[PDB]
Amino acid sequence: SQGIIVNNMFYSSGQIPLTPSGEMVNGDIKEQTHQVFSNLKAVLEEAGASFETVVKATVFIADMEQFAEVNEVYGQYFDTHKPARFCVEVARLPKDALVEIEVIALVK
Amino acid sequence: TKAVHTKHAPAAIGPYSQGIIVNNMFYSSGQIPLTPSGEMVNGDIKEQTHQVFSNLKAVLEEAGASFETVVKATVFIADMEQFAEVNEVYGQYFDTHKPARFCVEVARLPKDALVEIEVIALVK
Amino acid sequence: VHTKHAPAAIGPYSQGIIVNNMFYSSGQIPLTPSGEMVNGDIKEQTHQVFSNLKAVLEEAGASFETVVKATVFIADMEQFAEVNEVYGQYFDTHKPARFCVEVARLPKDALVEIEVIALVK
Amino acid sequence: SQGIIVNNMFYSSGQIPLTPSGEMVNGDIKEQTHQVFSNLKAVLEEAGASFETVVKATVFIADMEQFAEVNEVYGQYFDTHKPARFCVEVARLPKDALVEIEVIALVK
Ligand SMILES: [Cl-]
Ligand SMILES: [Cl-]
Ligand SMILES: [Cl-]
Ligand SMILES: [Cl-]
Ligand SMILES: [Cl-]
Ligand SMILES: [Cl-]
Ligand SMILES: [Cl-]
Ligand SMILES: [Cl-]
Ligand SMILES: [Cl-]
Ligand SMILES: [Cl-]
Ligand SMILES: [Mg+2]
Ligand SMILES: [Mg+2]
Ligand SMILES: [Mg+2]
Ligand SMILES: [Zn+2]
Ligand SMILES: [Zn+2]
Ligand SMILES: [Zn+2]
Repeated sequence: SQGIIVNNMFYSSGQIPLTPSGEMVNGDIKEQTHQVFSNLKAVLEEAGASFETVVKATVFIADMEQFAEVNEVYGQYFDTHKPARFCVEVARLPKDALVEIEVIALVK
Repeated sequence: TKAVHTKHAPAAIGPYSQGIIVNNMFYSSGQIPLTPSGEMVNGDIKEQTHQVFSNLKAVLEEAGASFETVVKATVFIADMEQFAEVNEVYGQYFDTHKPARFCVEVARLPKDALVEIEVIALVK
Repeated sequence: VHTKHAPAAIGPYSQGIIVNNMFYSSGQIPLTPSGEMVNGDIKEQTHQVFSNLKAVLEEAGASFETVVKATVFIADMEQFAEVNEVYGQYFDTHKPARFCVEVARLPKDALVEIEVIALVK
Repeated sequence: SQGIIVNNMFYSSGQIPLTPSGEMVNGDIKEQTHQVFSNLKAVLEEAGASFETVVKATVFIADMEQFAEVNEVYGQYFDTHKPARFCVEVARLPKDALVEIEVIALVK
């Protein structure tokens, strides 16, 4: 699975910049972040949630200096409701991933 | 053009408003935009953020830490749309060093306060 | 069953915030109705904290059963076990999905402080 | 490979109940938890840290009812030293994994 639902709340696993072919997406951190968001969109919908019901997002990043660029993409998908809480953490990510995002969302 | 913000003098450090040191790590209390005379600093969210950073610097130094040793910052904010402005000030104190973790939360803050920040830092 | 404590009268700035469907409490401390800190061991303080939590949850249209996260602040991590004995009396059949404990500088005479996140029904 | 070191802090990846041969340990959540701690010990050691310099632990489990049993074991390795921050949270773990722990420790 791609997460767990407990007590009306979906706790996703981390979504990475993976395309449906199994390759890491081509391009810069923005391109990767867009793919992370396509992957989140699908797991959120599957769970009965959406970008508008995310209460917390956690951004795992290879380099904290790249956060401004991730955040530009983040704001396009969370353009109706910015999550009330977010965290950003430097982490060791899978090979060629520059960004990974997990979310906590209310299930309607 | 080079841009500087004039550094604010810090609030007086109270005995329960500083923080605690455990196992070489300093865990600050949340610092709010109070000036040396105990009132909220004048001005917008950026001015309030500058005051918070001044107050942080004071408590970090008292604890034997500094901005360079901050490994986590949590920003408590009245309104998430004001994050961009807070982060503009954040980047002036955490310029050459960015803490490895940071979090932002919408929160209920004391009257007139638009921002509060707490830090975790390594005691050298 | 422990004697219920009388909740403090909590001011507008100490009763937290609702953002969309979620209530985010401020940290509740062992304050009594008379404005003084509980005089008693950490378990009595924790019971006080829980009655203050009960009051702020109910005013927000939430309850202990809708708490999805709790964070306990304590001066000494050695005291966690006793706080947790009390925690389990209020969070008995329902256990919040996330739970943290942190060492912190607390207000004068407070041995424990608790914040919660809860769904507004 | 596993985790990362930033500014004197080691941030481990989540350690699961796998033996050195890659097999999921036999037995209850307590036995699994002991294996997670052997695994944690190895990665802390590699990073130049120890249980004594762990400043935060996060425990992942499938159901929060499992916590008291995990914590009995946690208290054996974190006895005279108790990490200053401790979180527990529900998550989707790997097939057959009942428990997963990640730590943050000071690198002396
Ligand atoms: Cl873009
Ligand atoms: Cl400065
Ligand atoms: Cl850092
Ligand atoms: Cl400025
Ligand atoms: Cl953290
Ligand atoms: Cl829950
Ligand atoms: Cl009791
Ligand atoms: Cl060890
Ligand atoms: Cl510690
Ligand atoms: Cl055992
Ligand atoms: Mg939209
Ligand atoms: Mg908090
Ligand atoms: Mg984590
Ligand atoms: Zn694209
Ligand atoms: Zn100023
Ligand atoms: Zn009592």
